Amino acid sequence: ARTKQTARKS
Amino acid sequence: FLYKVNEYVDARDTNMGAWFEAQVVRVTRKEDVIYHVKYDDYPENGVVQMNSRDVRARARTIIKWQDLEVGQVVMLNYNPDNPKERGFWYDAEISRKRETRTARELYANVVLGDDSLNDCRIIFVDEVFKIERPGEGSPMVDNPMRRKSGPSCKHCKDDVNRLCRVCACHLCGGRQDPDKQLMCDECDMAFHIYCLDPPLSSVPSEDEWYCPECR
Ligand SMILES: [Zn+2]
Ligand SMILES: [Zn+2]
Ligand SMILES: [Zn+2]
Repeated sequence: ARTKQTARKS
Repeated sequence: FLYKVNEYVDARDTNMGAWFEAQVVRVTRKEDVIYHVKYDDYPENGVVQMNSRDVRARARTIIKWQDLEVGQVVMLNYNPDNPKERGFWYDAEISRKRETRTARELYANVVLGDDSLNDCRIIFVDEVFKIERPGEGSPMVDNPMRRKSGPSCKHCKDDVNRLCRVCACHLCGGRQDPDKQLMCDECDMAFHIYCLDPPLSSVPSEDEWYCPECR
Protein backbone atom coordinates (compact mmCIF):
# COMPACT_ATOMS: atom_id res chain seq x y z
CA ALA A 1 0.00 0.00 0.00
CA ARG A 2 1.25 3.45 -0.98
CA THR A 3 0.49 6.44 1.24
CA LYS A 4 1.35 9.99 0.22
CA GLN A 5 4.00 9.95 2.96
CA THR A 6 5.58 6.83 1.46
CA ALA A 7 5.53 7.86 -2.21
CA ARG A 8 7.25 11.16 -1.34
CA LYS A 9 10.67 9.96 -2.37
CA SER A 10 9.30 8.86 -5.73
CA PHE B 1 36.70 16.54 14.20
CA LEU B 2 34.61 17.33 11.11
CA TYR B 3 30.86 17.73 11.58
CA LYS B 4 29.46 18.75 14.96
CA VAL B 5 26.12 17.96 16.59
CA ASN B 6 23.32 20.44 15.81
CA GLU B 7 25.15 21.39 12.61
CA TYR B 8 22.88 21.68 9.58
CA VAL B 9 24.04 19.46 6.72
CA ASP B 10 23.00 17.62 3.57
CA ALA B 11 22.50 13.85 3.77
CA ARG B 12 22.77 11.81 0.58
CA ASP B 13 20.32 8.92 0.26
CA THR B 14 22.56 6.16 -1.12
CA ASN B 15 19.54 4.69 -2.91
CA MET B 16 18.38 7.49 -5.21
CA GLY B 17 21.64 9.41 -4.78
CA ALA B 18 19.87 12.65 -3.87
CA TRP B 19 20.86 15.06 -1.10
CA PHE B 20 18.35 15.98 1.60
CA GLU B 21 18.28 18.80 4.15
CA ALA B 22 19.12 17.30 7.55
CA GLN B 23 20.69 18.03 10.93
CA VAL B 24 23.32 16.12 12.91
CA VAL B 25 21.98 14.57 16.12
CA ARG B 26 24.86 12.35 17.25
CA VAL B 27 28.32 11.26 16.11
CA THR B 28 29.78 7.82 16.86
CA ARG B 29 32.80 5.83 15.69
CA LYS B 30 33.09 2.38 14.10
CA GLU B 31 37.41 10.27 9.14
CA ASP B 32 35.75 6.87 9.41
CA VAL B 33 32.79 7.70 11.65
CA ILE B 34 29.00 7.36 11.78
CA TYR B 35 26.66 10.35 11.58
CA HIS B 36 23.23 10.11 13.19
CA VAL B 37 21.07 12.72 11.47
CA LYS B 38 17.40 13.70 11.45
CA TYR B 39 15.64 15.19 8.42
CA ASP B 40 14.09 18.64 8.85
CA ASP B 41 10.70 17.79 7.35
CA TYR B 42 10.88 14.00 7.55
CA PRO B 43 10.00 13.26 11.20
CA GLU B 44 8.34 9.97 10.25
CA ASN B 45 11.82 8.66 9.49
CA GLY B 46 13.37 9.62 12.82
CA VAL B 47 17.13 9.40 13.35
CA VAL B 48 19.14 7.89 10.49
CA GLN B 49 22.73 6.65 10.42
CA MET B 50 24.99 7.92 7.63
CA ASN B 51 28.52 7.29 6.41
CA SER B 52 30.84 10.30 6.52
CA ARG B 53 30.90 9.93 2.74
CA ASP B 54 27.20 10.74 2.36
CA VAL B 55 27.31 13.84 4.57
CA ARG B 56 28.46 17.36 3.70
CA ALA B 57 27.96 20.90 5.01
CA ARG B 58 24.56 22.41 4.22
CA ALA B 59 24.42 24.10 0.82
CA ARG B 60 24.12 27.89 1.01
CA THR B 61 25.89 29.57 -1.91
CA ILE B 62 24.10 29.89 -5.25
CA ILE B 63 26.09 30.05 -8.48
CA LYS B 64 24.33 32.36 -10.94
CA TRP B 65 24.17 31.73 -14.69
CA GLN B 66 27.07 34.07 -15.49
CA ASP B 67 29.49 32.20 -13.22
CA LEU B 68 28.47 28.70 -14.33
CA GLU B 69 31.38 27.20 -16.28
CA VAL B 70 31.43 23.88 -18.13
CA GLY B 71 33.17 21.05 -16.27
CA GLN B 72 32.10 22.45 -12.91
CA VAL B 73 30.52 19.91 -10.54
CA VAL B 74 27.57 21.41 -8.66
CA MET B 75 24.29 20.54 -6.94
CA LEU B 76 21.10 21.27 -8.87
CA ASN B 77 17.46 20.21 -9.06
CA TYR B 78 16.37 17.47 -11.47
CA ASN B 79 13.48 15.02 -11.85
CA PRO B 80 14.64 11.83 -13.65
CA ASP B 81 11.06 10.56 -13.89
CA ASN B 82 9.50 13.83 -15.05
CA PRO B 83 12.48 15.85 -16.41
CA LYS B 84 10.22 18.78 -17.35
CA GLU B 85 9.19 19.01 -13.69
CA ARG B 86 10.96 19.92 -10.45
CA GLY B 87 12.56 16.98 -8.66
CA PHE B 88 15.26 16.53 -6.04
CA TRP B 89 18.85 17.66 -5.51
CA TYR B 90 21.69 15.71 -7.11
CA ASP B 91 25.35 16.28 -7.93
CA ALA B 92 26.08 17.06 -11.58
CA GLU B 93 28.96 18.09 -13.83
CA ILE B 94 27.81 20.86 -16.17
CA SER B 95 28.41 19.51 -19.68
CA ARG B 96 27.42 22.51 -21.81
CA LYS B 97 25.41 25.74 -21.77
CA ARG B 98 23.69 27.47 -24.68
CA GLU B 99 22.13 30.93 -24.44
CA THR B 100 19.85 32.29 -27.16
CA ARG B 101 17.22 35.03 -27.23
CA THR B 102 14.53 32.75 -25.81
CA ALA B 103 16.33 30.86 -23.04
CA ARG B 104 19.56 30.05 -21.23
CA GLU B 105 20.01 26.32 -21.82
CA LEU B 106 21.89 24.45 -19.09
CA TYR B 107 22.97 20.84 -19.64
CA ALA B 108 24.76 18.62 -17.13
CA ASN B 109 25.48 14.99 -16.26
CA VAL B 110 23.32 14.20 -13.23
CA VAL B 111 24.95 11.67 -10.90
CA LEU B 112 22.54 9.20 -9.29
CA GLY B 113 22.76 6.52 -6.60
CA ASP B 114 23.98 3.85 -9.02
CA ASP B 115 25.32 5.54 -12.15
CA SER B 116 25.45 8.90 -13.94
CA LEU B 117 22.88 10.39 -16.32
CA ASN B 118 24.49 12.28 -19.19
CA ASP B 119 23.22 15.45 -20.89
CA CYS B 120 20.18 16.40 -18.80
CA ARG B 121 18.36 19.64 -19.58
CA ILE B 122 18.39 21.46 -16.24
CA ILE B 123 15.19 23.49 -15.87
CA PHE B 124 16.14 25.61 -12.86
CA VAL B 125 19.30 27.48 -13.87
CA ASP B 126 18.90 30.11 -11.14
CA GLU B 127 18.95 27.51 -8.36
CA VAL B 128 22.41 26.00 -8.73
CA PHE B 129 24.33 25.32 -5.52
CA LYS B 130 28.07 25.31 -4.88
CA ILE B 131 29.18 22.21 -2.99
CA GLU B 132 30.69 23.12 0.37
CA ARG B 133 34.09 21.42 0.43
CA PRO B 134 35.22 19.89 3.77
CA GLY B 135 37.18 22.58 5.60
CA GLU B 136 36.49 25.57 3.36
CA GLY B 137 33.89 27.88 4.88
CA SER B 138 32.11 28.03 8.23
CA PRO B 139 29.81 25.34 9.68
CA MET B 140 26.07 26.05 9.43
CA VAL B 141 24.87 26.32 13.02
CA ASP B 142 21.84 28.56 12.50
CA ASN B 143 18.56 27.39 10.97
CA PRO B 144 18.83 28.27 7.25
CA MET B 145 16.31 28.84 4.45
CA ARG B 146 14.55 25.95 2.71
CA ARG B 147 15.26 24.66 -0.79
CA LYS B 148 12.19 23.91 -2.89
CA SER B 149 11.87 20.18 -3.56
CA GLY B 150 9.34 17.68 -4.92
CA PRO B 151 7.21 18.16 -8.07
CA SER B 152 4.80 21.10 -7.98
CA CYS B 153 1.08 21.13 -8.76
CA LYS B 154 -0.46 23.54 -11.26
CA HIS B 155 -3.90 23.47 -9.63
CA CYS B 156 -3.18 24.82 -6.15
CA LYS B 157 0.31 26.25 -6.71
CA ASP B 158 1.69 24.26 -3.76
CA ASP B 159 0.01 26.75 -1.43
CA VAL B 160 -0.30 24.92 1.90
CA ASN B 161 -3.44 26.80 2.94
CA ARG B 162 -5.29 25.92 -0.27
CA LEU B 163 -7.37 22.74 -0.54
CA CYS B 164 -6.57 20.65 -3.62
CA ARG B 165 -7.87 17.41 -5.12
CA VAL B 166 -4.93 16.66 -7.42
CA CYS B 167 -2.03 16.98 -4.98
CA ALA B 168 -4.20 16.39 -1.90
CA CYS B 169 -7.19 14.18 -1.15
CA HIS B 170 -9.10 13.30 -4.32
CA LEU B 171 -12.26 13.34 -2.20
CA CYS B 172 -12.49 16.24 0.26
CA GLY B 173 -9.29 18.14 -0.54
CA GLY B 174 -7.57 18.04 2.84
CA ARG B 175 -3.88 17.52 3.37
CA GLN B 176 -3.62 16.46 7.00
CA ASP B 177 -2.89 13.04 8.51
CA PRO B 178 -0.86 12.15 5.36
CA ASP B 179 0.32 8.75 6.62
CA LYS B 180 -3.34 7.76 6.36
CA GLN B 181 -3.68 9.21 2.86
CA LEU B 182 -3.99 6.08 0.72
CA MET B 183 -2.71 6.43 -2.84
CA CYS B 184 -4.28 4.28 -5.55
CA ASP B 185 -1.89 2.16 -7.62
CA GLU B 186 -3.68 3.24 -10.80
CA CYS B 187 -4.48 6.94 -11.19
CA ASP B 188 -1.99 8.03 -8.51
CA MET B 189 -4.77 9.95 -6.76
CA ALA B 190 -4.88 10.25 -2.97
CA PHE B 191 -7.73 8.88 -0.86
CA HIS B 192 -7.95 9.34 2.91
CA ILE B 193 -8.34 6.19 5.01
CA TYR B 194 -11.49 7.71 6.51
CA CYS B 195 -13.22 9.26 3.48
CA LEU B 196 -14.79 6.65 1.17
CA ASP B 197 -18.21 5.26 2.17
CA PRO B 198 -16.89 2.21 4.05
CA PRO B 199 -14.22 4.08 6.04
CA LEU B 200 -11.17 1.83 6.34
CA SER B 201 -9.74 1.49 9.85
CA SER B 202 -6.15 0.60 8.93
CA VAL B 203 -3.53 0.39 6.18
CA PRO B 204 -4.05 -2.39 3.61
CA SER B 205 -0.99 -4.61 4.10
CA GLU B 206 -1.65 -5.79 0.54
CA ASP B 207 1.01 -4.42 -1.81
CA GLU B 208 -1.56 -2.70 -4.04
CA TRP B 209 -4.80 -0.78 -3.51
CA TYR B 210 -7.04 0.25 -6.40
CA CYS B 211 -9.51 3.02 -5.54
CA PRO B 212 -13.29 2.91 -6.25
CA GLU B 213 -12.96 4.74 -9.58
CA CYS B 214 -10.57 2.01 -10.69
CA ARG B 215 -12.37 -0.78 -8.83
ZN1 LIG C 1 -2.35 21.13 -5.70
ZN1 LIG D 1 -10.14 13.45 2.59
ZN1 LIG E 1 -7.57 5.18 -8.90
